[PDB]
Amino acid sequence: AAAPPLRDRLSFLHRLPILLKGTSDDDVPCPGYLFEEIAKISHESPGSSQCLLEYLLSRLHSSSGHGKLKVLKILLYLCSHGSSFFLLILKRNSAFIQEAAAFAGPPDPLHGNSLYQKVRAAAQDLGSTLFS
Repeated sequence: AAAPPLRDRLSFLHRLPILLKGTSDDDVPCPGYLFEEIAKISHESPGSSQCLLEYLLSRLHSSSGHGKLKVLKILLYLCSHGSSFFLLILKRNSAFIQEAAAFAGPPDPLHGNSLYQKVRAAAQDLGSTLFS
């Protein structure tokens, strides 16, 4: 049984309020205290780590730049504070990090290309830590 144990699916459902607050697709920064909260989720079990990766990679791929930026900051924090297992599985999905480092699109009317720039630099920062 290689999928996350049902018990880990259920415990992760109980952690979704933490994650939803920390990755909302808006310009209000993620509160500092949620980073350690997230790291603790990854240390609960391998199954927890797998559920967490599914959530974060889904948001990274699907969100606007605002949510992508929050996910990338969370992932960089997890490089220093998350479980070794979580890092192993994130490494396996390095294609998503390369994709984020290539995020581009049409300029915003107010902010131009600054959000794209931020997102790409955060993904480069994650890559330099995770891939080195």
